[PDB]
Amino acid sequence: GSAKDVKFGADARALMLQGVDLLADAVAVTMGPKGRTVIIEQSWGSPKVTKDGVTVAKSIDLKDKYKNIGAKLVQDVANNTNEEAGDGTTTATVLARSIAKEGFEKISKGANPVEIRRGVMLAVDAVIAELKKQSKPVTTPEEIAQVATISANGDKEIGNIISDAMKKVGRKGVITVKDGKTLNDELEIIEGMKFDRGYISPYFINTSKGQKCEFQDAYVLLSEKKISSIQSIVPALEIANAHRKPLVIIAEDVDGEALSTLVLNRLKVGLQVVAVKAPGFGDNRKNQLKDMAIATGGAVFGEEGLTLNLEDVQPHDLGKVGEVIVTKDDAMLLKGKGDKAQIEKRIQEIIEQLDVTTSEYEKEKLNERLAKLSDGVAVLKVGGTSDVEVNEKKDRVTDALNATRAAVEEGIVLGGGCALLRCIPALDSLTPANEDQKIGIEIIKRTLKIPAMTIAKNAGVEGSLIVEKIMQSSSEVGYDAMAGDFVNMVEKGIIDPTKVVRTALLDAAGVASLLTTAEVVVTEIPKE
Amino acid sequence: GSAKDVKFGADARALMLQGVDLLADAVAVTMGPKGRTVIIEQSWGSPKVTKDGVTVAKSIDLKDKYKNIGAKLVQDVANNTNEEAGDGTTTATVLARSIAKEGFEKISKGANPVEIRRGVMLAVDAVIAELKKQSKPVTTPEEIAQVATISANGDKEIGNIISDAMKKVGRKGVITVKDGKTLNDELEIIEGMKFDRGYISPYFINTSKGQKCEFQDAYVLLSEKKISSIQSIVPALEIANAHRKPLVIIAEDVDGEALSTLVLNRLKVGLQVVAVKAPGFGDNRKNQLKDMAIATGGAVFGEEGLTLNLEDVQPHDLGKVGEVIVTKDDAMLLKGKGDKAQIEKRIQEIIEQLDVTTSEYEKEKLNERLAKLSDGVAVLKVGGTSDVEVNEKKDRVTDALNATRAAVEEGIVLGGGCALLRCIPALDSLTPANEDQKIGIEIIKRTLKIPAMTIAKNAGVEGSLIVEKIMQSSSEVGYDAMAGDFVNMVEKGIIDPTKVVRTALLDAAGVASLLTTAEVVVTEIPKE
Amino acid sequence: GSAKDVKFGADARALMLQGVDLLADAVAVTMGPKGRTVIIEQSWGSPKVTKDGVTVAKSIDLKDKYKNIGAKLVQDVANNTNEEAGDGTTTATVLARSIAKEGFEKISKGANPVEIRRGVMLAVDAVIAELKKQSKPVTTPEEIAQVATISANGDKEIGNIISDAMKKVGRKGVITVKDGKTLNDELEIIEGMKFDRGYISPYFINTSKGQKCEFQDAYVLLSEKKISSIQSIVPALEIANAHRKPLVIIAEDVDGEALSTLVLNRLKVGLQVVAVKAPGFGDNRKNQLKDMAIATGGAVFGEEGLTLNLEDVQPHDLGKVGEVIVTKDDAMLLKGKGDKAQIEKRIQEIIEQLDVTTSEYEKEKLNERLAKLSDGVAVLKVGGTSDVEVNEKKDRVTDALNATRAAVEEGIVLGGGCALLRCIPALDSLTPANEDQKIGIEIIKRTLKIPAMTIAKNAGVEGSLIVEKIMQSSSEVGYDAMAGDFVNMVEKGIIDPTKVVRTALLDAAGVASLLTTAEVVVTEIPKE
Ligand SMILES: Nc1ncnc2c1ncn2[C@@H]1O[C@H](COP(=O)(O)OP(=O)(O)O)[C@@H](O)[C@H]1O
Ligand SMILES: Nc1ncnc2c1ncn2[C@@H]1O[C@H](COP(=O)(O)OP(=O)(O)O)[C@@H](O)[C@H]1O
Ligand SMILES: Nc1ncnc2c1ncn2[C@@H]1O[C@H](COP(=O)(O)OP(=O)(O)O)[C@@H](O)[C@H]1O
Ligand code: BEF
Ligand code: BEF
Ligand code: BEF
Ligand SMILES: [K+]
Ligand SMILES: [K+]
Ligand SMILES: [K+]
Ligand SMILES: [Mg+2]
Ligand SMILES: [Mg+2]
Ligand SMILES: [Mg+2]
Repeated sequence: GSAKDVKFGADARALMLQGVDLLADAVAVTMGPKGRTVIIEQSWGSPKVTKDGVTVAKSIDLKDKYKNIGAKLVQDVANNTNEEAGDGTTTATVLARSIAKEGFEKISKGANPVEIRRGVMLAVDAVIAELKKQSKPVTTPEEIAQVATISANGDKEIGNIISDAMKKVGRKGVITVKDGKTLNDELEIIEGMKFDRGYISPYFINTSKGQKCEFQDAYVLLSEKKISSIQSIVPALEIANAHRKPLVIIAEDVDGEALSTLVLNRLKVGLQVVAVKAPGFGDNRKNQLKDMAIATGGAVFGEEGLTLNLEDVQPHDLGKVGEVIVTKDDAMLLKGKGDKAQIEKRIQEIIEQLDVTTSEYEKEKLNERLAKLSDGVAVLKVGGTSDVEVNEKKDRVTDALNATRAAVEEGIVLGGGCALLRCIPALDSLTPANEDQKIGIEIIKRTLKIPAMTIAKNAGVEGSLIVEKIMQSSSEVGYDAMAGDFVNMVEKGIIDPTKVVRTALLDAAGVASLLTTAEVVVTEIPKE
Repeated sequence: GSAKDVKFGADARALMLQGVDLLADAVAVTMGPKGRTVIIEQSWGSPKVTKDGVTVAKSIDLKDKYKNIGAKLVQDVANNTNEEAGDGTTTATVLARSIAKEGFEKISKGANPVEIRRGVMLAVDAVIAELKKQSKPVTTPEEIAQVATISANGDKEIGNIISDAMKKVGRKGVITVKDGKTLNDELEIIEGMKFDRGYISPYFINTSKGQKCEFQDAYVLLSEKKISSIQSIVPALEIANAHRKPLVIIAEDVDGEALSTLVLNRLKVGLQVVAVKAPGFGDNRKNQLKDMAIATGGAVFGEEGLTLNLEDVQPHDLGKVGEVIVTKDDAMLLKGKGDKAQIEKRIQEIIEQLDVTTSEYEKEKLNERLAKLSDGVAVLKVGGTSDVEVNEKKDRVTDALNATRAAVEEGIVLGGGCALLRCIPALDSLTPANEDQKIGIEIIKRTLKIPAMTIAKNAGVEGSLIVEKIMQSSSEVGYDAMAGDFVNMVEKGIIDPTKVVRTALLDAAGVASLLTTAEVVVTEIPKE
Repeated sequence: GSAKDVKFGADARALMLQGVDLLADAVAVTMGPKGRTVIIEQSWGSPKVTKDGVTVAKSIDLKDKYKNIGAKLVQDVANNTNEEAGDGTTTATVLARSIAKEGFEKISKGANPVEIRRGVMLAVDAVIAELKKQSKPVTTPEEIAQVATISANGDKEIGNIISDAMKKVGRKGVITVKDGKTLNDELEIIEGMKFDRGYISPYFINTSKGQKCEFQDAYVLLSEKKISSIQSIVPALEIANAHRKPLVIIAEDVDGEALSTLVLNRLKVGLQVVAVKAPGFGDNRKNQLKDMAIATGGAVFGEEGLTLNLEDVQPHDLGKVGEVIVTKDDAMLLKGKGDKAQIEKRIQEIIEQLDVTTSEYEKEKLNERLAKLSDGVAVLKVGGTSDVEVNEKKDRVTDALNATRAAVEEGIVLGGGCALLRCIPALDSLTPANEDQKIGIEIIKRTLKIPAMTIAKNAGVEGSLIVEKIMQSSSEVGYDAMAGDFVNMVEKGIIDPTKVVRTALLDAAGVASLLTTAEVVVTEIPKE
């Protein structure tokens, strides 16, 4: 339907190389402890000052169609590396550019690009095997702090904050990051169960400070359906008054009749009672209701399974909470007097439901519920002066969290790009099946030095000399670019998650090797 | 999706410097007592003649994308300074331009911009600590008048007006500014409770002048619900007639039946009675109703809590007001015979609700209600001939109010920019961790002289010589630019709110240091 | 969002001065008795030939943004002068141009424009005080005729017409101006009460000429509600027939049943009765109904206050009118037999409601009702041949009316611009606080000669020489430009309202002084 432009041979390869080098030159200035930032113009408001590889990559589009194709492929590399590992986007970008450039000149009339790509994949598999062999697990929280600091552009405070959060909530807890209105970063831990549903009427407040409702050793009644009937809520009030204990009513909604009854009773006779809307809007609402039922110890009234009617409420059907506070925006429950066996079984059920399928939203909810049941969640308020600074620090903190999670899951290797450098001798033991596989192995061997050279170059020193000295040094000595000297990497804490390195290398090679097999390019003619 | 233009290194930095210099040159002519005004064309009507830094900054947009980026960053600086402190926008703008300019040449191949930024923040923290140490609190109203006069471009009348308003309403009262139709500024004080709800029917007027309804020692009946039934209003009239006292009915609305009853009775038997709509349209209506119930002393009929029906009204359920007037637009209640303990408890509840959360609208309503309860509010009618003069004087008056509030909250320091100048020796005691931190400290030290130099330059004298003489002077002697001589600031009343200075410096540094770390710029190609 | 063009220093000032000079040169040719007219093209129909300063000013817009800014400021001057005083728009325009031009060259590197503006305002205040001191009140109608003649471009007929109208309706009566279909101006006076509501059915006509309904000593029944029921109108007819007197039914509408009854009775038995719709469409309808009830003497049936039902009508509930005529378009009531005390009290109430607030419409209605009650209303039919001539004469007549009202309210001073000239010695007694205030005082002193110079220049003589001779003349001798010779102003009747002069000077100085403080001008780039 649309007329096309077709380009053959070396011209199209040169145009793709131009586009790829432009994108990777823009990205590569954000690599290493001495890397600089990139300012991307935002059409609506203030420009974004960022040091993230994938953010810079995704914001670059070129007018020329062939350079646009190269840019799109590099963007695919960066996006895959970001979505799989969460870090090492610039490393993947520079590796992709290096592989593409090295493979482009190796293409000749007699060369076989497909076999070159096969050899490249074979060499990458060997390098990944060596990386897995030479990695070591993470044991002490000091290594966690070191990994977080390295991934956060050498910020000690962020590393300490993340290490403290992981110590307090567990190495596989739920940690979230959001902007803070203050100057310095803050960490808060939410324990027990707390949901963003406040009290309905401003008449249950019985506190001097905070204008909240605080109860200790309180009854809890959970209703899956709404509360409107007089006889649907009176017997619970009778039980609470007879036992002389405060009562909480958590439901979808308390209707006007029951609201009037509760408010009138609390104002006249001083009956300690409060009402809270049920968190969640779908099946998650029912799951959370069952979760607080198990945690406090009781039953859900109005469930489709048993249909426990509210009229036949019993004193043993009400949960016991050690301390509950509810304010205008959210309510929390602490010290639920529930049996530990049922809580453990519910936790096992949640972890089992975490391992049946994925929907990009159900895993998050399951993790949230599990954290609320076991150890609570952690929230990081990222401080700053203006919006751009806060956004940049937030991106750095998210990168640090992703890298720390990867290091926990898989382990650590030498930082600074030396982990790939130590894998070069592993490539000397490979036997290519033919000349093209030899070419691919040589391409990967040459590419393995790219991250260290780029890191050294951003520091202002000659990358090749630093790489050569690293190779001629011991099996552990590496180069500290921030200090600018040859030091002990593991002692100085310059370490990287092995998952990030292997993922970046794998994705970059997988895309670049396929890219280097092109001979003919068809593009849409730029009519507009 | 949109093709981009990518610029590397010094060219993009030069373009940002051009944009920042243009915006800050436009803004900086509005600095000091001898600064001049800027005319901004308005698309709809008359142009705006303004001397406000943020107003000039936000109205400047540039065609070139990189100059636009620099302008947007400086606009962010000015906007943050305006929203946080309310004054010192031009100071923040000139500081931001100076920091960006000084940091741009310091960027080199071997320089580390991130460490330079870290050193800049360290130096700014030290300067802020010194500023906090050397500030002093505000004690006498004379200092309030001096601060208001300085912030209002040396206008004695505005300073005296603001000082009188704060004396008669309290240093933390509710003072608002609105345009006046006369030539000179006026100050009006509203005491007691007064809301913009006039009488419904023009038949309760019983005054010779003003065509209002005037009562003394009057009963007050407050109904949250509408008044329509005959039986819902008759017993209150019976109580009023038996006690032979005037009666006010404040409610959402008095319906036609009850209006007919009240009006016809008042016309026939001369029953002193008036009807007023309840102020507020949401929960604020209920809060205000409860507030006047506590102030006058009584109860709200029809509340959802107790549901005090109007049929069972008692003589002790009606509030007593010493003197109440109501006219076509608003009604005023004075001398409510309410118990002081309940009023104090309500005030405590208001101030507690002021300190739970923020919504940018609830704080204003809470402050309004608290002022109506305790001391009333003040309104400043800014006079003038045309609209442009009134707008300019209104901007100056708002700046004076913001500066006076900041001075009350935090304290005062030497004016004329010497407060930052005296902090230069504090920077000599800082030890940089490396060379880049030393560069950042030097940048901040050089930037600290910018406000005084700009103020002197706008006066027509050489800024550098004046700054040098100030540094070589005593620890207190400063330069009066309006008089143009070296004098005593604290004696002459040239003082500045320390909050304004510290906020402007902090925001300007925080944005400019981040800006000076750019190496690559991606902008949208100007297709249209 | 929109790219801006920013101009600094002398260039922007020069462009704004160019725009101001263009607009004021266009306006200033319409000044003095020998001034000429300006033709403004109307997009829809015939062009407007006008001699009004504000009409010429408001119709001028310039393509260049800076010249447009200057034109907008001069338009603000002219509009404020027109809306406040009603005359002296050209004087204000020329004063504004002179002040802006004089202040623009006084701006230098060392000058302080704000202090110059302060000195200008001080000098203007002194001049206004002198003008108020030297003015004299208006006592005789001859001065009224002189003022109207001077303000109407020296037209004796218009002055005599306005003087006669003010003699016959009072110096503060209601006089309106509307176009006439004849050649010469006419003055019509409406006495008593007359409203534009004619008889409904063409069956009550009982006159030989005019096809109206003429009655003497007639009963009047006023109903706020509609008349539809048979029993709602029969008893009034019984009373009228028993007393054998004509009857008028003034109501919102006489519906089909009652209208048919009235028509049938009047046609068969010759019952003298007529029906008229109530004037007004809102609360004004009720106010007018009450006013006719008070003037005639009676009550309004169906009012929401007392609800006087029409069934219980009494002979003392019907007003008595000496003569009532009603035609196809309007009805007139004369010689209402109402008690003078109630009429006086209603008049006092109307003047009191005139002094509570303003809504730009309610004052007009109150004045109309007061005039209808007390003395009547005057209407001026402005005659002419074509539409343009009628519009020009209408503009001149409105200017004369505004000037005469101002002279009545405040007083008169010497005309021809000598009133400002005599105020120059008052400026010699002012002591400036500094050099800039001295410059402002000199600017005002130089500007004070502009109106007389412009008036002389339009006459074809040298303005400077005429002004100089005026200054060296006596304290009363002035220059008649129309006669072109030096005479006695008060004897020759060349006088001006002091309010017009002071308002024009104040507004022009206030806007121009603010304009002369600009250093930077920011405009929107002309994209389209
Ligand atoms: N002080 C240091 N000395 C040497 N290498 C470092 C130092 N700090 C960080 N690095 C290395 O630099 C890399 C950080 O690059 P980064 O900007 O995170 O790019 P990416 O996000 O693509 O990993 C890490 O792989 C780390 O090994
Ligand atoms: N008479 C004076 N002599 C010396 N300095 C002054 C004088 N009046 C004001 N200043 C200084 O000038 C500054 C006023 O600048 P301003 O136009 O308010 O800019 P901003 O609104 O950004 O503070 C204040 O910081 C004050 O210290
Ligand atoms: N015969 C005359 N001799 C001298 N001055 C006159 C004469 N007639 C009018 N003037 C002066 O000319 C002015 C009239 O100008 P006009 O066209 O009304 O401009 P504006 O509408 O701005 O007042 C008046 O101020 C009056 O004093
Ligand atoms: F470039 Be990654 F996001 F650290
Ligand atoms: F520049 Be600020 F608003 F005084
Ligand atoms: F110019 Be004015 F309307 F006489
Ligand atoms: K990066
Ligand atoms: K300013
Ligand atoms: K004119
Ligand atoms: Mg990283
Ligand atoms: Mg200020
Ligand atoms: Mg005139």
